Amino acid sequence: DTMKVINDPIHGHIELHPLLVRIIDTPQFQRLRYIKQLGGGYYVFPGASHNRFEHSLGVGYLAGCLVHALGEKQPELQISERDVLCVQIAGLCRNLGHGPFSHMFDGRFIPLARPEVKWTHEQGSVMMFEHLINSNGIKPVMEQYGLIPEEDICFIKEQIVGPLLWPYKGRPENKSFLYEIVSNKRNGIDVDKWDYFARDCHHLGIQNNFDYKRFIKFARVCEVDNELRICARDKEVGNLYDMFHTRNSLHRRAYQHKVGNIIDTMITDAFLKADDYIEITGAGGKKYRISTAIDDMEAYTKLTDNIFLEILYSTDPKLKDAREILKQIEYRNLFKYVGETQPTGQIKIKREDYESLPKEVASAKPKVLLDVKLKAEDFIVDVINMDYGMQEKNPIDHVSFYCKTAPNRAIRITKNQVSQLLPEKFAEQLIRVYCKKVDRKSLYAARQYFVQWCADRNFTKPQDGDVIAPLITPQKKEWN
Amino acid sequence: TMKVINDPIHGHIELHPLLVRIIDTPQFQRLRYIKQLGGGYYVFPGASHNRFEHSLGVGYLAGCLVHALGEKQPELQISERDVLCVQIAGLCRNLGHGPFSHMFDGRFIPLARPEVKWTHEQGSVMMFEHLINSNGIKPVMEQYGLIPEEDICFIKEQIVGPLESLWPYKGRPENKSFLYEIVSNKRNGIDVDKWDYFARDCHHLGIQNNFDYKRFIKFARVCEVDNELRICARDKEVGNLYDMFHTRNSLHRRAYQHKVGNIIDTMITDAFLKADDYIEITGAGGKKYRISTAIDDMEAYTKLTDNIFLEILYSTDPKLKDAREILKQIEYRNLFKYVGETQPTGQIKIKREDYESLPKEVASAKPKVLLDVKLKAEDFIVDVINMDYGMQEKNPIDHVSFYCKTAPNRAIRITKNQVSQLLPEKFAEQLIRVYCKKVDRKSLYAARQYFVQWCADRNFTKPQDGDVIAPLITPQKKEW
Amino acid sequence: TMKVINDPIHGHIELHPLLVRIIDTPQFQRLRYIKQLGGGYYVFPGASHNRFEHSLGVGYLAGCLVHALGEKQPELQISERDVLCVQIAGLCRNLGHGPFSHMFDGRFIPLARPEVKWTHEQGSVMMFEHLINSNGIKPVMEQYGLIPEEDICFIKEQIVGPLELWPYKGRPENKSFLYEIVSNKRNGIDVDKWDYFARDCHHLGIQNNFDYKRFIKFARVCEVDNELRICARDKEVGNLYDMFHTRNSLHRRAYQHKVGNIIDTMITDAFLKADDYIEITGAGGKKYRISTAIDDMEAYTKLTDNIFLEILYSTDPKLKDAREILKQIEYRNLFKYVGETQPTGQIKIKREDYESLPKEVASAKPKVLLDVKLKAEDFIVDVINMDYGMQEKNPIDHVSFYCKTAPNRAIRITKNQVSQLLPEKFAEQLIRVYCKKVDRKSLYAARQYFVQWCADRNFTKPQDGDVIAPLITPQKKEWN
Amino acid sequence: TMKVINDPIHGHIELHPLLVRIIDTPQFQRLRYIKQLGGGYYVFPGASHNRFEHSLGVGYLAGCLVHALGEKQPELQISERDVLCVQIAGLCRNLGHGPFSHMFDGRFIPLARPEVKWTHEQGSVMMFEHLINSNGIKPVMEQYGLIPEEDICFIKEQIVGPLLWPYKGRPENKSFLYEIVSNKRNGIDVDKWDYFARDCHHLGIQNNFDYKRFIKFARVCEVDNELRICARDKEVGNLYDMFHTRNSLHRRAYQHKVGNIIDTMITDAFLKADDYIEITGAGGKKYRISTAIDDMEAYTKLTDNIFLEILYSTDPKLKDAREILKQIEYRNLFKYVGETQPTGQIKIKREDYESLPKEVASAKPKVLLDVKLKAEDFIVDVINMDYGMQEKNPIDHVSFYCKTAPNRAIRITKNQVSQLLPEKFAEQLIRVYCKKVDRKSLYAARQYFVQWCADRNFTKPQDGDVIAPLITPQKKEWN
Ligand SMILES: Nc1nc2c(ncn2[C@@H]2O[C@H](COP(=O)(O)OP(=O)(O)OP(=O)(O)O)[C@@H](O)[C@H]2O)c(=O)[nH]1
Ligand SMILES: Cc1cn([C@H]2C[C@H](O)[C@@H](COP(=O)(O)OP(=O)(O)OP(=O)(O)O)O2)c(=O)[nH]c1=O
Ligand SMILES: Cc1cn([C@H]2C[C@H](O)[C@@H](COP(=O)(O)OP(=O)(O)OP(=O)(O)O)O2)c(=O)[nH]c1=O
Ligand SMILES: Cc1cn([C@H]2C[C@H](O)[C@@H](COP(=O)(O)OP(=O)(O)OP(=O)(O)O)O2)c(=O)[nH]c1=O
Ligand SMILES: [Mg+2]
Ligand SMILES: [Mg+2]
Ligand SMILES: [Mg+2]
Repeated sequence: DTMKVINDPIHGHIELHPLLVRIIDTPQFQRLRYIKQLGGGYYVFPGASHNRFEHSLGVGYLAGCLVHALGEKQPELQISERDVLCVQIAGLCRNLGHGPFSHMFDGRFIPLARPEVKWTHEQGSVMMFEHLINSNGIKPVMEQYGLIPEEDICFIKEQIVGPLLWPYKGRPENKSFLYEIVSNKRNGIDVDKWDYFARDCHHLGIQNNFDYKRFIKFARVCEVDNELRICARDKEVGNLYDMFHTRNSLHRRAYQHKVGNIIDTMITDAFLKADDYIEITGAGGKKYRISTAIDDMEAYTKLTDNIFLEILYSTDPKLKDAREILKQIEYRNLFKYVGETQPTGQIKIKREDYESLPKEVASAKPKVLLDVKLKAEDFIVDVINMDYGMQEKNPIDHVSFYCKTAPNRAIRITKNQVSQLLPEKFAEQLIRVYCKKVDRKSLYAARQYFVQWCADRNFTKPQDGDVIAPLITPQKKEWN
Repeated sequence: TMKVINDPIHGHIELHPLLVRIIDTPQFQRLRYIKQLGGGYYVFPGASHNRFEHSLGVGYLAGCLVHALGEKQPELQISERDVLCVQIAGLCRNLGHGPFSHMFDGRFIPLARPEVKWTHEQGSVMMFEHLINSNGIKPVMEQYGLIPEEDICFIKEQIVGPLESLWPYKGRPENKSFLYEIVSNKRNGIDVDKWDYFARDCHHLGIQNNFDYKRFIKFARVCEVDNELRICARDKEVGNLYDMFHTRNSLHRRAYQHKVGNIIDTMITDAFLKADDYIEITGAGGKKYRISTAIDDMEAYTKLTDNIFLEILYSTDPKLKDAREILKQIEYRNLFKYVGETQPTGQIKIKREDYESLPKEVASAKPKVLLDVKLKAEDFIVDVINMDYGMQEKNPIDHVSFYCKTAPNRAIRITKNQVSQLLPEKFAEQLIRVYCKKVDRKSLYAARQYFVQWCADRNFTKPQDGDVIAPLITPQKKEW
Repeated sequence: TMKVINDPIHGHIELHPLLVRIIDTPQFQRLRYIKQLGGGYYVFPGASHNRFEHSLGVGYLAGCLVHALGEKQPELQISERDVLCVQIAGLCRNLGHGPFSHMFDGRFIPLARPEVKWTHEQGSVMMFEHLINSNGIKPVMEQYGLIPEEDICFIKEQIVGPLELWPYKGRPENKSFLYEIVSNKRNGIDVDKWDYFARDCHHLGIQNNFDYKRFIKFARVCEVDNELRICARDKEVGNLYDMFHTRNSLHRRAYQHKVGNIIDTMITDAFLKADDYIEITGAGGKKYRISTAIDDMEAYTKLTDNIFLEILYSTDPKLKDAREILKQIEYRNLFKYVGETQPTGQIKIKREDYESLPKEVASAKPKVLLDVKLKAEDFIVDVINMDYGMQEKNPIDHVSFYCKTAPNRAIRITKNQVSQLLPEKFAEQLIRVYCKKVDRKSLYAARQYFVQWCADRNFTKPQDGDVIAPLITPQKKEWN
Repeated sequence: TMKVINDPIHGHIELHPLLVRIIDTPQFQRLRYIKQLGGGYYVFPGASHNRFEHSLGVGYLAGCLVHALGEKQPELQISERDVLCVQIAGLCRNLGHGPFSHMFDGRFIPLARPEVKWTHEQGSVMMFEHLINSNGIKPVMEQYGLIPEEDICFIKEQIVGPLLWPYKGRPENKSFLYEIVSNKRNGIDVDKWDYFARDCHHLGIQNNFDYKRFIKFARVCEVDNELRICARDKEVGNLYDMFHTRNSLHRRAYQHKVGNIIDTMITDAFLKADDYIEITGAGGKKYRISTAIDDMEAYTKLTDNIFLEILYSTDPKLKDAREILKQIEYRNLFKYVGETQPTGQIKIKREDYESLPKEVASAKPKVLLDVKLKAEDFIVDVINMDYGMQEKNPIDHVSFYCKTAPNRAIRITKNQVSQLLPEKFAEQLIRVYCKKVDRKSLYAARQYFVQWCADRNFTKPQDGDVIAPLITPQKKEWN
C-alpha cells in the first residue's frame, strides 16, 4: 500500500495515508455514500445532494491539517505520527453512526420509535467503528503502521464520544489539546464545523463561510489551568463570534428550513408506519426493524436512505399507509405551514410538554366564525432549540487566547471587551405549526387557532399575524 | 404563481407554475435518485449530484436563451407559449436516463438487449408521455395557453428530433426553426444541456474549467441561413467555441472516461446482468418486469433508479449471491485492475461488432517472456472509447453560422484556417483500455506482457509506461 | 449600440450607449486612479480595485432592480427613461471621491479645511454637472428621450437627496420608490452596498457577501403612508439583519483595519505638509491646492492617487517633509499601534473632543518606572463610530415588508418578532491609540500611558492589557 | 517572526522575516504602481491588479514547490537556505518590469532605443542588486544563514539564467532548483501558475491550471546526469491543457486587439514626451523615460505614474503627448481594421516590421475611394503566438515517471497522448489599425487591408466578405 490522493471540491487535492484508505474501503464506511448530509434539505435546496461520505473525508483531512500545523509550529509538544493518524481516524469516523437522512433519524425517528432508549449518532459512530475494525481485520494493519490498538482505539473513541481528575485513558494530560480537534466538548470549535460550513455553502448556494485556514495559522497550544490547550490569537475573537453567527444563519435558512423540516417529519411518519413490516437481517441471520437495527451493527450497516425507496417502491398492502405518505411527498402535497412564534421572556418549553402542544392549539377558542373544526391530530407542532452550541452559555467565554507580545501566556476575553453589537442571549426557541388538512377552509381555520393560541400563551406576534388573522390580533394589547 | 429555487450554479431562478406542476410528479422526482456521473462519484467524491438538479439548470438556461433572443429581436414573433415549450423540453430531456446515467444506456442495455436499440433520448420522450398522461397535465397546459397537440409534438421533437423534407418538423414551422437549436442541437451540438453540465460538473468535480454561456447568449442572434432561421454567433466568439469543445474533451478524458470510474461502471453492469433474472419490478397492471425490460413499461421504469444497486447489495436471496458479491468487491475496492491504454495508428478504426473478439486477441498474444501464470480471454476486459467533438470525424465549428458587427443580419462561415494553426487537425480518435480480472501480482505482471505485446502486434501506439511495465517487449518494436 | 463588458463580479453586463458616452470622459475615467479602499491595499494586497469598476457594478445593479420591478408590476408605469436615469445615478454616485476614497473626505479635508463641510456625495453632484457640461451630454440625453431639466434634477436628487411635503422635483410621489434604489436615505438598503460587498470580498479574500439576487426576486412596491415604497418579503427579514452584520464585519476586519487606518493617517499627514507646494491647474489656468481643488471641478478632475506618487518622486526640498513620511511608509516604518479600547456604558465622544485626547493620554501618570517620557504630539488617537448606518437606530425598523397571503399590504416587523440572538444596540465607538516614537523603550512607555488612561477613564480593558501593562491592570478592580 | 498575509488567490500565506525585509523597500514597493496587464485594464475593468501582488504569489508558490520536494525526498538534501533563495528569486523575478509591464519592454524600449537589447529579466537582476545594496540586506542574509556571494549569484541565475555545468550559484546535484522560478528548459514554472489563477480571478474568466494537483505528483529524477523535476505520466494531458489555457488567455486577454492598441497609443505618447520628462537618478543626474533603465535609482521612480504626469501636464512641449492620452480617455482610439495570418512556409522577420505599413498603403484595391491613405496612417502589429518554445513542443522537453518505477524518468511523445492535439505550436497574427478614425477613412483602410492580404496570400480575414465584399471575390483560394 501507498498513500492516495483524492480531489475534493472543497479542499482540493488531499493525501490519504494507506491505513486511512483501508478504513475507508469497507462496507461500514462506504455506507456513508448513501446518507444525505442534510436529509430533507435536498427537497428544498436542490444543490444539497451531498452525502456524509465526502464530508467525512473533509473532516479527517482538516483534523490532519490542524494537528500537523501545531506539530510544525511547536515541536516541544512531542506530537507523533502515531498521534496524527489517530486524530485523522477519529475525524473520518465521527460521522459513522448517522442513520437514514442524518439528523432526522437521531432527532425525530428514534425518539418517537424508541422513547425508552437514549441514542445519539455519536454513540452509533463508536459502535460502528468497533464493528468496522473487527469485521475487516484492521488491528493488524494498525500495528503495521506503528499504532498500539489498545491505547489508540480507546483514544479514537474518546475523541468522538468523550470519556467512556484527568478522565481520558487514550492519552495523558500533556496531550490534552488533541481532544479539542475533532469534537470539541469545551466550546464546540472543531474541524467538523469547518468542513460542513464550507461544504454545505458550496452545495446550498450560499455565502457566509468561516475561514478555518486563517484560524489554523494563528492557533497555538498554551498551558491553561494545568492543561495544554489550543489557544487562538486575540485578534481572532471577532472571527469566532462571526463563526457562530454563521452557524446560526445556516440553521435558520437551511438546516431548520420550515419545509425541509416538514418533509423530514413526513418521512419519519412513514418510517413509523413501516416499522413493523420492514425486516433488516443482522448478525446470525437474525431480523431487526428500522427502529432496532441500531442494536446490531451488521444490520445498521444496511440501513441507509435506501429504505425511503424500499417503502416508496413497495407493493405489499401492509406498507400502503407508509407508501402513501411518501407518494404525497412526490406530488408535493405536504402538510401546510401555518406559522412560527417564540416564547416570551422566561418561558421555556420542555421536551415532555411537546406531546401536549397540538392539543393546546386545537383547544384555543378564536372568536371567529369557522366553517370547519380542527382536532389535535390535525396539527403538528415543531419546537426548535436555537443556540451557539452551549445552551444559554457563550462559547467564547470558554475559549483561550494569546497575544503577540506573549505567545505562551493564555488569556480570556469577555464579550464587553469585543463589542456591544454582539447578542445578549445565546439560546432561543422557535415554534412552527403545521396543519395536516391542506384545503383552503381548513387552512384559514388553522391560522385562527394558531394566532389565538400565540395570544393565549403570550408568545410573540407572528410576522404575518395581521394578515392571516386580522380579527384575532387586535385583542392582544401588547401586540399593538 | 412563480416559484423561486436556489441553485448553486445559477443562483435564484424563477419557475413558471406549469413547470412546477411537471416537476412535482413521480416521473420527474425520480431524477433525484440517479447520479449524473454514475460511477464517477466513486472516483470524485464531490460528484454527488443527480440528474434532477441538472434538469432544472437546463430548463432554466433554455429559457434564458429564448428570452434573450425575443428581447433582442421582437420580429421573430417569439411567444410566451414558445418560451414555455422550450423550457419544458429543457427540463425533460433527461427524463429517460436510467440507473447511473450513461452506464445504463451505454453499457447495460446494449449487452442485456442487443437486438433493441435504445437511447436515453427515446426514454425521455416515452417518460414525458407517461408523465403527461399519468398526472393530467394537458388540461393545465391549456389553462396556460398551450395547444397540447402541436406543443407536445414540438417538445418531443426538441428532445429526440423528427418523429419521422424539406421541413421535417410538425411542432413548429420553418420560421421558428431556430427554436430547435436550443435544447438539443442536432446540427452542431451547441446547446444549453452542455452549458449547464460544464458549470455544474466542474463545481462538483473540483475543476475550475467551464464555458462562459452567459457571454455567448449576449452575442447570439438569429439570421437567415439557406432559407432557414438559425441561431448565429458573433464572429469573435469562434475561438471560444473551439475552446468549448476542448473543455468538453478535457472533462471526458479526466472525469467522464476516468479509467477507474469506467471500470466501476463495468462491474456494476456485470452485477446487473447477473441479477437480471431475479429482480422483479412491478409495472402497469401489476405485471412484472426485469431491469432489462422495465424500459418497455414507463410505470416500471419510473421505479428504476440507483436504488437497484442497493437492493442487490443488501439482498439475502442466494440467487443474487453472484451479483451481490461483485458489488461487495466494489465496497472493498477490490476492482478489476487497469493494465494500460493504447490507441490505433493511422487508417484503422475499431467497429462495435469487433468488440467481442478483442479480449480473445489479447489472450492470443505470445510475448517472448517467461510467465508463471497463463491468462485467458475471460480474464481480460477491453474498453473502447470513441473520443470526438460530438460529430464523429467532423468539425462542429464548420456547422456553425456567424455574423459580424458591421452586418448583423448577414450570416457567414468561418473555416479552421481562418482561426488558428494551433487547433486540432483531427476531431475523432479512439482510446483502448485494458483491464485484468485476476488481481494478484503475478497475474498483473503477465497481463502487462500480453497487453504490450498485443499493442506491438497490432501496431497500436506505445503505452506511456510501456518501457517500465514491459521492458523486454518494447525493444522488439523498432518504431517505438 | 449596446456595449458588453466582462465584470468579474457580475459577468457580462450590457451598457446602453448613453451610459457609454458618460463613461468615456475624463471625469469618469478619473475613477480608474482612485483605490476603492485607499490604504487598505497596503494591508490586503488583493484590494487593488478602483472606484471605476465599482461604479459600473452599482449602475448595473441599479438597472437590475428597476427592471425587475417594472417586469413584476407594469402598473408602476416605469419607463425606459426612468431606467436610464436610475442607471446614470448609480454610475455617477462615486464621482466625487478623492485620492484614497474615504481618507480624503474622512481625514484630509476636515483637517485641511475645518470651516468647510464637504462630502463625496456633494462632490459627485458637482462632478456630474461638470461632466455633462464639459462633454456636451445634454444633446445626447435628448437623443435618447431624456428631458435634461427634469432628469438631471432627478439624478442629482438620487445621489444627494433633496436639493432643498414631497421634497423632490425630479419625479413625483407616485415614483417615490425610485429614490430608494441608488442611495437609500430611509434605511441604507441600496445597490451601492450590494456591489461593494461582493466586489470587496472577491478582492479582499473574504468569503462573505449578501445575496442581492435573491432579494431582488422578492422585492415589491407597496403603498406605505401614502407613498409608494419598495417592500421586502417577510421571510427576508433575517437576511437583512445578516446584511448589516456583514457590513459590520467588513468594517472591523478591513475598512477600519488598524494598520490600514494608520497608513491613511500618514498619507493625510504627508498631504497636509505638501499642500502649500503642490499646484493643480483648474479653470482659466488657475492654480489650486490639494485642499482647494474641491472648489473647481476642472482641477478636481486631475486630483487622484497620483498625488501620492507626485510627492514620493519629488525632488523639491520644500516637499522633503511630506516625501519623508511617504518614504517611511515604503520602508514599513509606520506609527506603532499601541492598543484599542471602548467607552463604557452610555459615554460618547464628541468630535470637538478629539483634539484633546492625545493630551489626555500623555497626562496619565502610570505608577511604573520609565526610561523615556512621552508628549501629546507623540500620540495619535483615532475614534471610530461603528453602527448599522442609522446611528443608534435599527434600520430594519425602517423597512417595509409584505406577506405571501397579501402581497399589496405593507407591514412592519419588530426585532422581537425575529430573534433574541440579534444585537441590543446598533452603535458603538472604538478608540485606537498609536505612538509616533517607534523604538522599543518608547513603545513600552506608550503602553503604560495607554492602559493607565483607559483605567483612569473607565474604558474597557484592552484585550492584551495584562500582557502589555501587567503592573497597571491589577489596580482596576472592575477588570480583575 | 513570520508575517501572514491574505492573498485572494492563495489565502493566508506565511512570509519569512528576510522576505519581509526585501519587500519593504522602495524597489519592491514600486511594483504596487505597475499594472500586471497594462492596457488590459482599459478593456477588462477587473484587471486592476499590479505586479506587487503577483510577485508575492510567485514567491509563495516557489516556496510551496521546493517544500513539497524536500518533504517527499529528503535525499535531495534541500536546505532552508535553498528554500529561502528560491523564494527570493520568485519574489524578485518581476522587479525589472516598467510602466505598463510588457508594453515597456515589448513596445517602448525597442522603438526608443533600438541599439540596446533590454528585457525585464535583465532589469530584475539589476534592480535586485540595487535593492540589496541600497537597503543593507546582505547583513540580514548572513543573519539568517545565507552566504551572499554564492546565494546572490544563485538568485540572479534563477531569474536570468547563466551569467559543462554553467551555473555557479549551485552545483549539478541541485540542478532541479533552477526549474522552479523561471524554467528555461520548457517554461513550466510557478510564475505561470500564479498569473493563470490571478489573472482569471481578476479578468472574470473561469479558466485555469491546477498547480496544487501538479505539485503533489512532482518528483526529482536523474535525467542524463542531471537531477530534474519530473511529472507523473498521467499529468501529461494536464500539461498540454496548461499550454492551451495560456494560449486562450493570450488570445482573449493579453493580446486583446484593443488592449494592444491602447498600449500602442501610450507608447506613442511616451515617445513624444521622452525629451521633456526628466527623472533624477544617482548623483542628482537626470535621465529620460528611455534612459532610466541605465540607472536603477532613476528606474525606481519609473512607474505607471508617468502616464498621469503627462496627462496632467500643462507644459506646451508635452501638448502632443498629452493629447494622445486625452484621446484615450475619450475612447477616440486608433481603429482596428482587421487580423490575418501568414500561409504555409511564410514567417515575418523583425527587420521586416517597419516596411509593413508601407506595403499596406501600396496595395491598390480596385474600388472607388473618397480618401487616399498613407503609410503613416497605418499601424501593423505582428504577434508571435506559441507554446513558449517557438516551433517546438514544450512537452517534448518534459520528463515523466510512472507509478511502477518512480525513480525512472521517461519521455512521452504527442502521438502517445492524442491525435486531438495541435500539429503546430507557433503561428503569427497580424493586426492592422488605422490612425484616421472617420467613417470614410475606415472604409478605405479595410479595402487596403484586405487587398494586401490577398496580394500577400495571407489568410482571408474572418469578416472579409463583409468589410470588403468587392475585394474577396478576386482571390480564388478564398472562394
Ligand atoms: N468604452 C469603454 N469600453 C471599455 C472600458 N473598459 C473596458 N471596456 C471594454 O473594451 C471593449 C473594447 O473597447 P471598444 O471601445 O469597443 O473599442 P472598439 O471595439 O475597437 O471600438 P467600438 O467599435 O467603438 O466598439 C468594450 O467592448 C468594453 O467591453 C471603458 O472604460 N470604456
Ligand atoms: C486524472 C485526474 C484525476 N483527478 C481526481 C480524481 C480523483 O479523485 C483524484 C485522483 O485521481 P487519479 O490522479 O486518476 O488517481 P488514480 O489513483 O486513478 O491514478 P493512479 O492510481 O494510476 O495514480 O484526482 C483530477 O482531479 N484530475 C485529473 O486529471
Ligand atoms: C429561506 C431561504 C431559502 N433559500 C433557498 C432554498 C430554496 O431553494 C429557495 C426557496 O426558499 P423559500 O424562499 O424559503 O421558499 P418557500 O416556498 O419556503 O417560501 P414561501 O412561504 O414564500 O413559499 O430559496 C435561500 O437560498 N436562502 C434563504 O434564506
Ligand atoms: C483582521 C484580519 C486580517 N486579514 C488579512 C489582512 C492581512 O493581509 C492579513 C493579516 O492581517 P492581521 O491578522 O491584522 O495581521 P496584523 O499584522 O495586522 O496583526 P498583528 O500584527 O497584530 O499580528 O490578514 C484577514 O484576512 N482577516 C481578518 O479578520
Ligand atoms: Mg413556497
Ligand atoms: Mg467594441
Ligand atoms: Mg503585524
